[PDB]
Amino acid sequence: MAHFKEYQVIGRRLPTESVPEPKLFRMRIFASNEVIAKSRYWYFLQKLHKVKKASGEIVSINQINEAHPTKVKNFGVWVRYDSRSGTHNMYKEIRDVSRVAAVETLYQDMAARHRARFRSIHILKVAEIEKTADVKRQYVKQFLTKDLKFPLPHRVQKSTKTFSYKRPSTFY
Amino acid sequence: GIDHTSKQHKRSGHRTAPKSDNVYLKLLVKLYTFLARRTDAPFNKVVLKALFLSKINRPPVSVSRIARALKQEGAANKTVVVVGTVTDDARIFEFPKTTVAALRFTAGARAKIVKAGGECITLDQLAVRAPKGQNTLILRGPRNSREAVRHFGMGPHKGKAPRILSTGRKFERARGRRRSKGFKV
Amino acid sequence: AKSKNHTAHNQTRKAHRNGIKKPKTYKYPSLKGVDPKFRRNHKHALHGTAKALAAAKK
Amino acid sequence: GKSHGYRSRTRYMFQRDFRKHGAVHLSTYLKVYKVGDIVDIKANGSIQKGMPHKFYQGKTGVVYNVTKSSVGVIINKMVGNRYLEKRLNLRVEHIKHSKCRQEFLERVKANAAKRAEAKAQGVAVQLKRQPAQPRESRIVSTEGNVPQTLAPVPYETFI
Amino acid sequence: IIQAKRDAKAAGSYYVEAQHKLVFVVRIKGINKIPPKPRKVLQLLRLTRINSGTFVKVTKATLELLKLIEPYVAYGYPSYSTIRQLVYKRGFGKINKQRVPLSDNAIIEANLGKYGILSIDDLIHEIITVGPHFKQANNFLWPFKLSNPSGGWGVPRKFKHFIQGGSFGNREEFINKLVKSMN
RNA sequence: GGUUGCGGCCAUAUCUACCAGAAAGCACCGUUUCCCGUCCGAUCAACUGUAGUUAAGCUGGUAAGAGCCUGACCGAGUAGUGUAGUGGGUGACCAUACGCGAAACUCAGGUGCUGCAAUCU
RNA sequence: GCAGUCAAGCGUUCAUAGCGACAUUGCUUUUUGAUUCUUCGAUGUCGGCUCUUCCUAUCAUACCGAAGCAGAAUUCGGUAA
RNA sequence: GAGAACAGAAAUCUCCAGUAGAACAAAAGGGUAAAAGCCCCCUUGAUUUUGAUUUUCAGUGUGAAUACAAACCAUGAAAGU
RNA sequence: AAAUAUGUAAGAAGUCCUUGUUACUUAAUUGAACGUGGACAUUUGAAUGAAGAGCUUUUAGUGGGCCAUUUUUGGUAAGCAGAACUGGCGAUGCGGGAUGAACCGAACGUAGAGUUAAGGUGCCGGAAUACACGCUCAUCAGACACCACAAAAGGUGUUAGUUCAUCUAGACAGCCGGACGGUGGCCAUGGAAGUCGGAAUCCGCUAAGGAGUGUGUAACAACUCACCGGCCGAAUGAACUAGCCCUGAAAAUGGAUGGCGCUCAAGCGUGUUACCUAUACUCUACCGUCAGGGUUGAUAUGAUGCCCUGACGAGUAGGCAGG
RNA sequence: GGAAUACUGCCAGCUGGGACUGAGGACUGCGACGUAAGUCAAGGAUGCUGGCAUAAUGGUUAUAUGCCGCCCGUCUUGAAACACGGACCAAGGAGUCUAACGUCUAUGCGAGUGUUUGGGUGUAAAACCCAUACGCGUAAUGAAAGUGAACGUAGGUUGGGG
RNA sequence: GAAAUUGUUGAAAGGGAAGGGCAUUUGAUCAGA
Ligand SMILES: [K+]
Ligand SMILES: [Mg+2]
Ligand SMILES: [Mg+2]
Ligand SMILES: [Mg+2]
Ligand SMILES: [Mg+2]
Ligand SMILES: [Mg+2]
Ligand SMILES: [Mg+2]
Ligand SMILES: [Mg+2]
Ligand SMILES: [Mg+2]
Ligand SMILES: [Mg+2]
Ligand SMILES: [Mg+2]
Ligand SMILES: [Mg+2]
Ligand SMILES: [Mg+2]
Ligand SMILES: [Mg+2]
Ligand SMILES: [Mg+2]
Ligand SMILES: [Mg+2]
Ligand SMILES: [Mg+2]
Ligand SMILES: [Mg+2]
Ligand SMILES: [Mg+2]
Ligand SMILES: [Mg+2]
Ligand SMILES: [Mg+2]
Ligand SMILES: [Mg+2]
Ligand SMILES: [Mg+2]
Ligand SMILES: [Mg+2]
Ligand SMILES: [Mg+2]
Ligand SMILES: [Mg+2]
Ligand SMILES: [Mg+2]
Ligand SMILES: [Mg+2]
Ligand SMILES: [Mg+2]
Ligand SMILES: [Mg+2]
Ligand SMILES: [Mg+2]
Ligand SMILES: [Mg+2]
Ligand SMILES: [Mg+2]
Ligand SMILES: [Mg+2]
Ligand SMILES: [Mg+2]
Ligand SMILES: [Mg+2]
Ligand SMILES: [Mg+2]
Ligand SMILES: [Mg+2]
Ligand SMILES: [Mg+2]
Ligand SMILES: [Mg+2]
Repeated sequence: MAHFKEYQVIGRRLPTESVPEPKLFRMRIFASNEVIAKSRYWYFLQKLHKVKKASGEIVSINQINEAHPTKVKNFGVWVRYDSRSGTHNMYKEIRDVSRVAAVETLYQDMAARHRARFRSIHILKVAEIEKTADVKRQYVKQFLTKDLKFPLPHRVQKSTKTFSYKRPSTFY
Repeated sequence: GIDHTSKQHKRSGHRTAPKSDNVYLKLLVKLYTFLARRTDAPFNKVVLKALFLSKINRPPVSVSRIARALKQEGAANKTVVVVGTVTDDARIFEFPKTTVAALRFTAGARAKIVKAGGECITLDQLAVRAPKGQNTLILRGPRNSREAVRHFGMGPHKGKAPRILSTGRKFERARGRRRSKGFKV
Repeated sequence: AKSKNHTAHNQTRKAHRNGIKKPKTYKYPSLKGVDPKFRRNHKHALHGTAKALAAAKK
Repeated sequence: GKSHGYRSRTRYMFQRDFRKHGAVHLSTYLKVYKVGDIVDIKANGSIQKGMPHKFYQGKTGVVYNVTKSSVGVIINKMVGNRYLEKRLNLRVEHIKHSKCRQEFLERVKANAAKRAEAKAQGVAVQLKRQPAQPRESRIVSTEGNVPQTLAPVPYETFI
Repeated sequence: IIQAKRDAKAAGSYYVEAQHKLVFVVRIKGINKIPPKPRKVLQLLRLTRINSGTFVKVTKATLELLKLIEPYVAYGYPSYSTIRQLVYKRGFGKINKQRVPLSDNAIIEANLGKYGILSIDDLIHEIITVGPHFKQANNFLWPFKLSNPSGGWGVPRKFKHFIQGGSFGNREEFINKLVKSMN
């Protein structure tokens, strides 16, 4: 729904006299802020366990920063989404420097290719593929060849002015 | 836009001056406006309000009513204040000596009070004697005794005096007024 | 020509303009439907209580 | 044509609470009703005399009269834009004592006791009920309770 | 609070901060086409005009009111800075109801001094810490008449929930930024 | 603790199939002059408490018993549903947000409790 | 009224050259209904004659594809008014 | 369901099971099992007086109904009805 | 057996203690009702609000309604006909939806400034030919809810996925070689040899071959394929799923994403900012209305006056007031 | 292991530019600074300066330009309507008066009230004056015959302004 | 000796109506200190 941050959200299923110290369930939620993070936490906990916001509590919320924000990684992403006619599971691969950037790319890509809005997508799993040759999508694999170089043909520079006096060039 | 919780520009619904154009009544209202503003006297405030009242809201107070009010325990020496007309009553035979301040006195009422040995004063004389309404006793006539009142709220099983011009047999007494003709009320 | 038959449309708005009024509770409510035997004896009990309370001022 | 009888549309309302048909138990008749008692009306379909109209099913009122087998109940019926006083003559099988005020009476007694013990022990009253307050801070331990990480489950049909 | 959080983390526990006792609620919806129950709740919270705001002491009885009026209000947890700026700039008191600006501490003392509130900072304190006389101090405060936000609402459409990219509902800590831009 | 008389709640008390029951009580059981009622002293009435019996009633126990009752993060926060959007979808319908929240199912447990009076190994 | 989709069958064999049951999706407003929104201080109410234009769901003419097209004739279909 | 001459599917006699699967004037719904059903006994409360109340409702009328009061009765051992 | 909706209660007309009346009631000063006297005001017993609350009289107009979401009945359906709750229109302008009674936003005294709503920012036209990731090329592209339509069924168009398979012990495609024997397998048939049919789906040689995938004959024959090999050398096949696009897709004057026009968009999905502007919001001024107040202590003539303070201002039918 | 920085939030931190506004009209207040005097940005604009001294500003009017603006009245759920009336203008043109009444208000008198049928009188339809009646009210109720309003401090209880 | 309607003169505007609102240019005209 915006530029994403990843939050660990831990909730409780609030204690009673019968059950003190309940079982402290945790989730990694990609959300643009903490209100949405906690909302998504309760949404998925209600999908998983007999609990709701009114019968539980948020024990903790903590943003998780990328441990290595400046190393390029290949992420495998497993999602579950609703199409116009059904629900489907999908696996994709995204090359980027952080989980939040990978997830933002994934949401953009789901919207672009499957018209799957945010509300229709569940992030099942995001995991860095530590070993290349376990990358199984060609659109990522092509970026892992040795000494990868490519030109950027047909450069289009934007003019600051309405009129130009030169009949410009697209060389690069 | 504002979601008004009440009627906007609603008038208070109370008189702030007499409808009367009596210049003397307006002078009394001026005096008691001054007093009510600058005395902190509940008596002065209620007398100022009473000076605005219409005629049917100022029912006459009879000397009988005054005598009963004075027979009240401890009231025998209080000055009786009637914002309205004091009327005479021949049904009483022993009127007490008292001071009565009233807007108007009937000839017979003034005569009875003075013959009993009291005084009939005006409301400005009352204001001079008791600017805070000391030792006063405000009397009010029987408002809900007007002939018009007995027709108010007419309806089935109300018992409220139909509006009628001629009374007697043949005049609104047969069907709807007895069980032998259809039903009763 | 047929017309509309019935609707409660606007009725609650009309009723709430002057508001639904609670019926002005009173102490000493009327004894209208009360058992006439109880009422007959209550009159005598009250007359006796009044006489006693009057005589009790000596 | 249309049909609005006295017991129209009462088919389920006046039924006998399945496997609770038959004779009315004796506590219903052993109950004692005084003028001023607050009663809930629930018609017993097996007692066709002294039966309330369907409007008064689930209504709560005040006993104003007591007769041989019945009580007079005062209900405030909403008609038009105001309330009208209705006086029903209901047999005791159609009314029960209301517990809408037992909590109030118990609070009254506890409040008197607390006020007495307070003006005997010190100075504090706190006699007004309070709404459920926001929770206070707490420390939640992980000893034996290390957080388990859940993830959304993939779709499947299991049909 | 900071030290308790650090100590719980150092002890391997989680410090669950206390639930918020005070909310600020701003009516973000106009006065047309409001269903009767939300409209009555708005009138009882004194939000009778768009961009009017009030402080609400959080209980069950008031949380169930906020629940009803959620699509018409943005609310959240006000900070001390937000409350202080609200009372300083847009603080008005009810004296013969007379919407009197809180320009001097004498007015606050004359109307709330019987509760121990002698100054505008006494009032702010009784608001931020929900004191024994919060009801009287908050009712003495005239509903705050805020402007539209100065940098916009931050969203293209206001009338979906804050969680769904809109403006209404609980925006818990971002109410401070919204109210600061509205003040 | 058993039993009777009167009971309260009216199955955790009911139903089916077996087994056990000391004391007392209850019961079956014996009789037909009287009161009474019957086609029939079977029921009902009366008399005896004597001739007999725990066979039955009754009480309790047993049963991976039927039913019933209780509870549950069991199913299920599912179905449904209040509120919201210039959400999706041609539509049928659906997703999401803020709330409320079943029934079936599954499992575990249980199988009358008790008031007044009298009486009893 | 016109047109699709599926394809059990017809077509000596062969589902689809040409057809096509049981179903099912549509389109059109040259049928007739349904409605009563406009017109009852009045829009002249059948048909024909005359004349112009428009549509294409094409009868013919042009050029074509298909056939259970040898020729001839015909049939199905495309661009086409 | 199990039995008894004529007598069988239907006659009358007997036992067992039987929560109502019958009956209660009529339409339907509700209600009812030592009864509200069936049979028997006695009866006229289907009476008198004039109020209150509920539904329809304007809180008018009419119809119907509810609970009392004041009498006279019926029934039952009685409470009661 | 919900959700929503709904009755009642949350106190001084209360609670507790004692004891007077009665012709009612009890076996009974038993009880019932009403009292006398005595005790209990910081929270007098939840929350929030309260331009106050209560009460009365008297009259106008109206008594054709319609629309939207949701619930819902009849009907194939309807801009149809009928109900429920709410909100609207009527009775209402204003910004937006080009246009439009009802939709969105917001309701209106006269002005100024600022900020916004909904909606927009290529040009018309105020406002980024903004930024970012993708998708789409339509010889009928598409382009913002109400709303001014399109479906089933299809497409090696293109994109992204799911699952199952083959593959250096050599896969797919391609070219070439083999594709037999028992055997004219059994039955029938007028004839039927793998191939008009029913049934049986065997065995050997086998690297491999179906009692046969098709063409063919009257039956033959003869070609051909499953199946296995030769060549090549790294990937490949099948069935599904759903995005955009295309086919499906035919009407009458010439015409409508509003127009122009737009194709790494000015289209579609999504994300982030900046910006534009309503009679809305904020502040101020002025007009009026209402409310609360001050001021008869004098020269002082407008106390129905003068003055202070706060709030408000839509309007048909209609009422009233001041002119 | 030690930092930095981002992000978010706070400051009764400092400070530059731009726009609109200047209501009020002796003093009174709350403050600030100052040792105190006094001063101040503290209950609303002052100071300095220039040009003009009239069509210059402004008003009015015609026109032009930008954007907007359907024909009123009427019935109607809905009118600019392809609904009706209206070619134009002047003058006329439609809730009146009366008998009897309801509510409310003003006035006079008040258990009474109403002089004006009539009489007297007059400066002559005026004004002024007046007897007896009569009307309404002071008593209701019943079909009627008829009867007819204090147990009491004209009652008790609860609330009740003063 | 009004208006409708009309002549003349003067002024002004005028691509399939005219009229109107806000604002200002221009021309004409004018009060106030
Ligand atoms: K016509
Ligand atoms: Mg009608
Ligand atoms: Mg029920
Ligand atoms: Mg800005
Ligand atoms: Mg917006
Ligand atoms: Mg025997
Ligand atoms: Mg016997
Ligand atoms: Mg035995
Ligand atoms: Mg069992
Ligand atoms: Mg909406
Ligand atoms: Mg119609
Ligand atoms: Mg004509
Ligand atoms: Mg014509
Ligand atoms: Mg064609
Ligand atoms: Mg019986
Ligand atoms: Mg009837
Ligand atoms: Mg009409
Ligand atoms: Mg109308
Ligand atoms: Mg509107
Ligand atoms: Mg449009
Ligand atoms: Mg522009
Ligand atoms: Mg499709
Ligand atoms: Mg052959
Ligand atoms: Mg298309
Ligand atoms: Mg555009
Ligand atoms: Mg986009
Ligand atoms: Mg403005
Ligand atoms: Mg005033
Ligand atoms: Mg107005
Ligand atoms: Mg910063
Ligand atoms: Mg000028
Ligand atoms: Mg226009
Ligand atoms: Mg019409
Ligand atoms: Mg019109
Ligand atoms: Mg038309
Ligand atoms: Mg006409
Ligand atoms: Mg005409
Ligand atoms: Mg005229
Ligand atoms: Mg002349
Ligand atoms: Mg002329």
